[PDB]
Amino acid sequence: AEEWYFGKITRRESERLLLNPENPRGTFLVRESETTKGAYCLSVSDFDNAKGLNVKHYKIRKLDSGGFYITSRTQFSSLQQLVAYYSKHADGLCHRLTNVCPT
Amino acid sequence: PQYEEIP
Repeated sequence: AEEWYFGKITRRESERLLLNPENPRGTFLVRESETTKGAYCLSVSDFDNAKGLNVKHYKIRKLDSGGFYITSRTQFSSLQQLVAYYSKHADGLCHRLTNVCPT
Repeated sequence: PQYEEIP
């Protein structure tokens, strides 16, 4: 894990950090959720033409069986597993993860 | 705040 876990940072800062125009699309980081306490979040930068650079945020909910998920069909025992999976194939994500955000 | 959901 490590590289990509940014800790307790705000939605505002993650966007500030992901909207850097030299970041490739699919740059990401995992933070804590400001809105839902106990849940994390995956902030991916995307580039739609017309809207320009933007950031999609996905909430990673945890189950008491000890697994994380964004969707329920796919569950992971580990947030590092989740990152690995979404790096290999987007499978619903706006873009597969390609890059651990700089800092 | 809005969050994306996988469809």
